[PDB]
Amino acid sequence: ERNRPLSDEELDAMFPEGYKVLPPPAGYVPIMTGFHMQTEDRTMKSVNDQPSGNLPFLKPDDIQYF
Amino acid sequence: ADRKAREAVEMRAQVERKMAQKEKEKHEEKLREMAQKARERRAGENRDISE
Amino acid sequence: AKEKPSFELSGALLEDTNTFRGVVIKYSEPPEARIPKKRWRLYPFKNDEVLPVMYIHRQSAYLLGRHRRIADIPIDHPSCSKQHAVFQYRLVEYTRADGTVGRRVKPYIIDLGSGNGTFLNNKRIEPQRYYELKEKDVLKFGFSSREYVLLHESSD
Amino acid sequence: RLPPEVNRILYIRNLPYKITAEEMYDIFGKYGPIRQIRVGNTPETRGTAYVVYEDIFDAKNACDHLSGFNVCNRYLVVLYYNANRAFQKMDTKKKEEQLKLLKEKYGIN
Amino acid sequence: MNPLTKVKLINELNEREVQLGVADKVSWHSEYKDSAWIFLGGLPYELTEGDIICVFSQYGEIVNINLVRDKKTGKSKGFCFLCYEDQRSTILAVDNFNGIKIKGRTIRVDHVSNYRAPKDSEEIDDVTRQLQEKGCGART
Amino acid sequence: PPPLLVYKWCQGINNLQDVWETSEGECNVMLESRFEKMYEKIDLTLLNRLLRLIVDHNIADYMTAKNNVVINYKDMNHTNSYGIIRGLQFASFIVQYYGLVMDLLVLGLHR
Repeated sequence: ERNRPLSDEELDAMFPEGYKVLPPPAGYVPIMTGFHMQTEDRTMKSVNDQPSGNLPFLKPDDIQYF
Repeated sequence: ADRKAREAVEMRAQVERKMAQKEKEKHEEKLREMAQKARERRAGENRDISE
Repeated sequence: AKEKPSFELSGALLEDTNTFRGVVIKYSEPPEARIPKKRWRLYPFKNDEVLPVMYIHRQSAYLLGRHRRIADIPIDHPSCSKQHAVFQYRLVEYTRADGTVGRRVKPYIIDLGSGNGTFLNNKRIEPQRYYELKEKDVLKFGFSSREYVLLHESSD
Repeated sequence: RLPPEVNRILYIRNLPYKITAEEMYDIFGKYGPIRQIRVGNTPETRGTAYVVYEDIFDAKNACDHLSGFNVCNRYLVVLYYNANRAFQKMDTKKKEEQLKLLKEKYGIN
Repeated sequence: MNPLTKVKLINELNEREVQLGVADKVSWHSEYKDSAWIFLGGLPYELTEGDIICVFSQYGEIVNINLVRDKKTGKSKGFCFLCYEDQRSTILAVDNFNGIKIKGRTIRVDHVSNYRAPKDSEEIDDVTRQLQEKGCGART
Repeated sequence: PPPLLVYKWCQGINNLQDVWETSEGECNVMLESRFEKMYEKIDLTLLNRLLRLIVDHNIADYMTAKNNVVINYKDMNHTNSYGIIRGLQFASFIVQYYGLVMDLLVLGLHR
C-alpha cells in the first residue's frame, strides 16, 4: 500500500521533471526564552500568498494546482 | 535609546546563558558520577510491588 | 472430528485492539498509566565504556524486546526475548507523613514472563508482577551486556 | 485514526533560496528517516521542495508540527502532495523479470 | 442483493426515524418488543462463541447462544442467534452494533421474531445438549 | 464582576498585618483618584516605541498608524495626531498597556 517501499527508478514516475534529487549527507543517519528586543524586517511584507492581477482568491488547498 | 537598550539587554542576557550553561554542564558531571557510584554499590523494604 | 462449541476466548478478539504491524502485543497499558512528572534517564555502560544516555521522560510506557521494529527500546543481544519488559509510569495513591493521601506518579517495571528473565539489583523478579523502581537501581536483561541505571534530573 | 489523504510526500513552500542539503535534511529528518528530497531547479519552481518520508506516520507528524516553522526569517508552508498522476510507463520487462525472480525464489506458482 | 446493503438498510431505518421525529412507543423496534432474540450475520469464521458472548455482553446479560455450525465438519456458517436477558438489550444491540467491524468484516444485527429452537432428536454432541437444555448463565 | 472586586478590597484591607492598631500613632490612608486626561495626552511616537517592546513591529505600526485619522462631524474635520481614538476596537488594550507604564511610575520598579 502506501506503507510499501518505493523503488528509486519508479519514484521518478511520481514527480514532474522540474526537480533534481538531493544526495543524502553522511552526517545524516536514518533512525523558556526571555525578553528580547526585535530587529525591523521587511521580508514578511514581501511574501505574498495570492496571485497578482485580477485573479480570484486562491484557497490554501489549491496551491499545488495553481 | 532603542539601540542602547538592545545592546544592554543582549549583553545582560548573554551572561545568564553562560551562567546557566556552566551549571548545566557541572550538574551533568555529577549525574554520571552518581551513576557510576550506584553501579559500584551494585557490584559489591520501601518499595511498591503488585499482584 | 467436529470442533463442537467450545466456550473459551481465542486470540482473534485480542488481535483487534493490541495488534502492532509487526505482531500482536501481549501488554496493554493500565488505566492508571500517565506521562511522567519528572525527567528520568537510563544509563547504559557495557563495562567500562559508556553508551548513549537514554531519555525516558517522553512517554508513559516503554516496551523492551528483541524486535527493533516493535520495541521502543531495542536490546539486540540474543539472550533477550521478543517482548521482554515494560517500563511503566503509573499514578499510585500514597500517604504522606501528615496522614493525607494523594496521587503520585511513579515508575515501575513489569516483565512479561521472559524466559531468561530480568534482574533488579541482581535479583530476578517474578513475571506479571509490578515492581516499584527506586531512586537508584540496576536493570539486567538476561545474559546480555549493558546494565542500565536510572536517575532523574533533580537527583543531586 | 487518519484521513485518507495523508501521504508520505510533503510539498514545501517559502523555502529560502540556496539553502544547503545538510540544513534541509537536518530540519526534516527529525520526524523520521527520509526516503528522498527533491528541490526545484527551474526558476518558476525554484524555492520549493518535495520530501518523501519512509514512514507515513512521521510524514503525518511533520505536517502536523512542521507548518509555520521559521527558517531564514520566513514561515514554512507544508502540505501533503497529492500524487495524482504517473509520468512514465511502468516498464513491463523489468517488472516481469522481477516477478519471475521472486516466484522462482519462493516456488509460488 | 449484497449483504452490505442489508446492513445499510437497517441503519437508514434508524436515521430516517430520527429525521421524521418518531416516538419510541411507535418505533420500528416496537414490532419486536415481544422477543428477546437477535440475529447476527456475517461473522468471521474464526470467532467462537466465547468471542460472541464476550462482545455482545456490553449491552446486557446473554441467556442463550446459537452459532450455527456445519453438520459434517462443525465449522461455523457465520451466523448465530443470541437471546438476551432483557428485551431492551435487543434495541441497544441492533442500534449500536449493526455494521461494526470485527477482524475487518461488517456484521448485521437484526431483531428475530418467533425464533424456533433446534430439536434434540439428534444425539450428535453432548455439550450442545447442555447448551440447549441449560444454556450459559451466571450461577449463584 | 465589579462587586466582587469591592468585596475583595475589604477582605484585602482587613487582612493586612496590624492594620487597625493606632496605639503608637500609625496611620492608614486610602486615596481614590483618576488619571486625568490620560487618553488625550498619549503621544503617538512614544506609543509606537512602547508598543514595539510588546508586539511584532508590523502590528505596532498598524495600531499607531490607525490612530492617525481625519475626524469629521457635519461640515468640520481635522486630523487626530495627538491622543488615541477611544472608539477603536483594540483601544482597550492600548489603555491597559499604557496604564501599566503609569503604574510603574507611581510604584517603583521595586515595589
